[PDB]
Amino acid sequence: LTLTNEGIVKDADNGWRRLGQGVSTPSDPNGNVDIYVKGTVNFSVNAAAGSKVEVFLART
Amino acid sequence: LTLTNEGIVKDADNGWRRLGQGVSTPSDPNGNVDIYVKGTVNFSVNAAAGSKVEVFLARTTGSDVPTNDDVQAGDVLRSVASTSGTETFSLDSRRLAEFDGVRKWIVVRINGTQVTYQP
Amino acid sequence: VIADNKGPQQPDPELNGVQNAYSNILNNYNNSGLTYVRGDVNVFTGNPSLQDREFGQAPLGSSFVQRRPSGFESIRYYLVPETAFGNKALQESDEMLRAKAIKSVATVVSAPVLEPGTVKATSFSRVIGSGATSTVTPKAQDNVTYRVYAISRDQLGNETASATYELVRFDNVGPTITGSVIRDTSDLPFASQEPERCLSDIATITLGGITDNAGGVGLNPGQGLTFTLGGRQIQAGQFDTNQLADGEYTIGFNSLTDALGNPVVSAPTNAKVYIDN
Amino acid sequence: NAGWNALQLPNGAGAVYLRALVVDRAGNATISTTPIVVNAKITNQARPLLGGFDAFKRNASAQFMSNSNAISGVNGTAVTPNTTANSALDNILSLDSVGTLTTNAYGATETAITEKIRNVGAYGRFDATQWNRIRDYQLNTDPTLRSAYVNAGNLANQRGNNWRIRTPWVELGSSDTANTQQKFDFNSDLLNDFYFGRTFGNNDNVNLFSYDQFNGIVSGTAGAYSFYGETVQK
Amino acid sequence: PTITGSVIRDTSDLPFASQEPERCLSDIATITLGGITDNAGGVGLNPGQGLTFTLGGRQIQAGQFDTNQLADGEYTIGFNSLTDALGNPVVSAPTNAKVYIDNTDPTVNFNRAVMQGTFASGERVSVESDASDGGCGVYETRLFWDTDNGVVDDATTTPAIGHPVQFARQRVTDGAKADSLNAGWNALQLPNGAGAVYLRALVVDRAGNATISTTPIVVNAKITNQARPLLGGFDAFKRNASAQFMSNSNAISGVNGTAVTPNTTANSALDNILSLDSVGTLTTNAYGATETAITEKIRNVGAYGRFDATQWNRIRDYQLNTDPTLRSAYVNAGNLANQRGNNWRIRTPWVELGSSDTANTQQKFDFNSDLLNDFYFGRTFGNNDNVNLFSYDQFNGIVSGTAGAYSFYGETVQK
Amino acid sequence: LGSSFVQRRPSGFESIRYYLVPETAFGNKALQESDEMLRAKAIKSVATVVSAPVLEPGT
Repeated sequence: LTLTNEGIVKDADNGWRRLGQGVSTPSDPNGNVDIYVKGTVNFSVNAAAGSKVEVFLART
Repeated sequence: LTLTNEGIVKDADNGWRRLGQGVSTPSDPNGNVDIYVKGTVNFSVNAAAGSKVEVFLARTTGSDVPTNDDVQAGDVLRSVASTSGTETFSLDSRRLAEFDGVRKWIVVRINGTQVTYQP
Repeated sequence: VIADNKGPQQPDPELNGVQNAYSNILNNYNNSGLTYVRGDVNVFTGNPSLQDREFGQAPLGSSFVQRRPSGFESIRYYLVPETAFGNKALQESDEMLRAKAIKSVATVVSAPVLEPGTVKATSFSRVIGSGATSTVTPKAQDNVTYRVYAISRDQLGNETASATYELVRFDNVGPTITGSVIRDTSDLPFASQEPERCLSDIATITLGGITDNAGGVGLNPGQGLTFTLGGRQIQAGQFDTNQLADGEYTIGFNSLTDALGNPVVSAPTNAKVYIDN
Repeated sequence: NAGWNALQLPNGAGAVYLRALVVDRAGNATISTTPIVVNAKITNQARPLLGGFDAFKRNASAQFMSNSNAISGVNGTAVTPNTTANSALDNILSLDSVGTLTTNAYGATETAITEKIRNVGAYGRFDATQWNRIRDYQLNTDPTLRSAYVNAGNLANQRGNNWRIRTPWVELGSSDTANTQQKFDFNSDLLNDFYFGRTFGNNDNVNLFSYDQFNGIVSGTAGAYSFYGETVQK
Repeated sequence: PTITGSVIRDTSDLPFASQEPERCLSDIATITLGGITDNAGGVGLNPGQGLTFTLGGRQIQAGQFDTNQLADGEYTIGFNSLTDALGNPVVSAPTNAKVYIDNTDPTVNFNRAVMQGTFASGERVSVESDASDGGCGVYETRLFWDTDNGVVDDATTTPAIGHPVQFARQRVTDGAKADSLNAGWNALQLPNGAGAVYLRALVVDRAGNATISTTPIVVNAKITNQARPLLGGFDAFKRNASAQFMSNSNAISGVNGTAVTPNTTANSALDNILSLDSVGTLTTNAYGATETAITEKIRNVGAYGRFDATQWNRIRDYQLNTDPTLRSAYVNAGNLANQRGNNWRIRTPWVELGSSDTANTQQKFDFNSDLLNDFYFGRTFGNNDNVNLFSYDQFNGIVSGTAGAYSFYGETVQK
Repeated sequence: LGSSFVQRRPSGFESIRYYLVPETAFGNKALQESDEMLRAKAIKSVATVVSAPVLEPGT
């Protein structure tokens, strides 16, 4: 979800974007930078040729 | 709020000053140096040219329901898609009056990734 | 990864007038829930307390103690002609679907508002301009009834549409007045060579009228303009010309604006008549 | 795949059934059910308080009434389905924000640990007559039940176990934060989104293909909830 | 033939008078119209012939005129040109004054303290409100906290007061189109009690258009909050007189031997003093302990002046039943009536005069005032006549501790 | 709860000043009484004899 010249993210039903956050007041500031995803997103995994590859959600 | 020759701060409805404190007796001394603000104060943020800049009060997200602390759309102090190198915004010190006398942070986000804080 | 598949809370559009020379506002017209505007109107969000969803306490053992949605990003305003909603196949339910439907049939679209604005301005203010005098963009069209919707979107682009809309119409054209004439109807003792120029004794006057443009707000009820000849007030019908002195005289009229205070667009020129008794 | 915020009556333990309704392209419909148990939280000790509410035509004015956790008949301001583009004939369901509160909370250490209001949602009830027709067809009349090339007993068992339910509530939207008039308000033409070309093309007989009740649910962070609404004049 | 200018001015003070009674206009106005006269020694004009005047699409006559018949915006009084008996045109025309008609109350809402659960007594609450007006602009904003809602029986005071009590105020100098009031309130509650408290924002624009918005919260008494603060003797008396203390805690007493009356003059001897004895004033709320008691202190001793009941009743009646805008043909008379019936059905407010604070060398918490309402006499609006209507009818005080418990005292004003 | 300090830490007491105002100046009823900050502004407006601020309670 790239940023347009207008200042908002492009229109799409599915996508992803890396976002930084921070939270504070009253607590001391604590932040996180994470990949936020919406809809159905495609991913790629690299491995050596001929290797068995398995992908799980959450738990193996 | 500069100091006059007479020994008190100049008269103004809005302003800021950096103050050092200490507290003790009976406890061991503990001190803090903070920027105290009253009224509506202007601030400036520096960023690279062409960078999207957002400024929030307290939280960028993550409302804390149990402590009755929320993040709202109105808490955005400033937001510009493109910047020429610097941005100027305004803060009303009376916002979030629950935190009178304790620290509250201003959050600055650059390009949606880089986050900085200022108490 | 973190998942965000819900848009912010629904923004409520709200209308306010603009204080300048060329703008007037009526809130409710003829009990139709319609706001009539001349010049500029100000559209803002009535509840800037809205936050991005989904929010609350995280499940036990989570990476954070609270849920951290992508977070509120922007608000935008959409003017959609009422006639476009004659197609009942457009979606209402599922606020994301409603937002898509609104985007489908939008005609006047404002730029997105990223900030609530300064203290002196309203929350996420935008100005809609109309008429020739206004220089505010974007410009809507006259004689069209618009629904005003607001759409709020978060940092990932999830959108939600307003639970309610506003009904607005524009009118920036003033009334016009038709011509009036006076003619000689007294032949005794001998008829005038031209009743249009030479006049004597009893005369007949037919007076014009003032009407607002078709489809506009209309004139104020029970209001009609008055006519004068020379130094006297004149009513339509028979009039004794002996009541005023001799010389050249022309029929004059006062100017009235419409319900929105639009000045008269076109006024006629009446004939000059000489009275010789 | 979806998420549901669990709701339950205060200080109660119950069974809640999650149902999935799926239709194919010839109008073949199925329902599957899975049960769960919901226990009220420790904080969940009272239903949220409700202010006055009313459903009225957009060009009219509200006449609020106090009928929390119930559905009221047609009051002085009737609501009817609007088949035209005329915005004056739309329907508004409004709830007063002054009387709307949640008392659920977790003195404490100088700061009260509390529960907030999470959602104010607007729903339109599926028409009872149309739903009754569909249910009767799925239970007794479908010709497939008497089909010679089907297991008439397996099909009847699988339907008698999933289609013996009351008329559904369709999620129209969320009223959310209160407006400048101190109201949670929602606008609709009271036309079922199953029909009129939104999902299936059904136009005639507006009585059968329009909501018979305009309703709302107020739910807090503790999981407590209350409901209100008015019958549609139709 | 000479023609004189005409003037239209605002003469409708309810609910609040306009800042500029000849620019911004609201409700009923008074129009004085000029006339046409022929030059001296001339023929003297046609007989029984006069000018007709219009104001932006309506024909207007001299006298009382309801501005609700016109849209909000800028207008000028107009007239027709009439010639003399010999047909000489008009020689000179006056440029009549430009006026603005605004019959629309400001839009007001709360962003903070919404969709609420509960607060604890003694903790600060962030209260944030926004107001806007499209017409003549925002002028004055006040914030109140109230215990009771939908009650109009004045002249009564519940153990929890039951009247709106001011805790914040703000004024806009330039009449800007929008403003925001952000404040903090220290939550108060009866001991070992849980209740609903309504925060109200009252906003007036420059023609005297007034609105009220409400948001509810819940306040729970703290664990330490177990008793109301003890009150010593108190009395209200003239400055040159002497006190006659009485013991009437959590109540308001009638006129005692020492009357208090509003002072319209500069004579300092006629000022009024409200005094509370510091010897009997204590809080028993606390959290033996480990050689040091964990306790609650007294936080504030505040002095208030009650808004006059008759004037408030007049304003309330105007906002509920009499305002001409309610019968206006260009308004939603049902929406407006609903939005007012839900916010203006409140008792007369209490105006925050100040804080008595620490005790003096006489062991008293004392406050001095002339008992003139700060809404009037040029402080907020210019209202001078009838001192009875525009002066406080009660001189009151509140003692509040750190635990959030509170008690109130005061005396009726003799007036 | 959770604050950076266990108690509120206001900017802290600085000074006290004394103002002599002629009684006649209070014939103008438009001067503010309520809202102690407004009262201070009003007093400063019509002050004639003003003492230097006192920073210490003294010996």
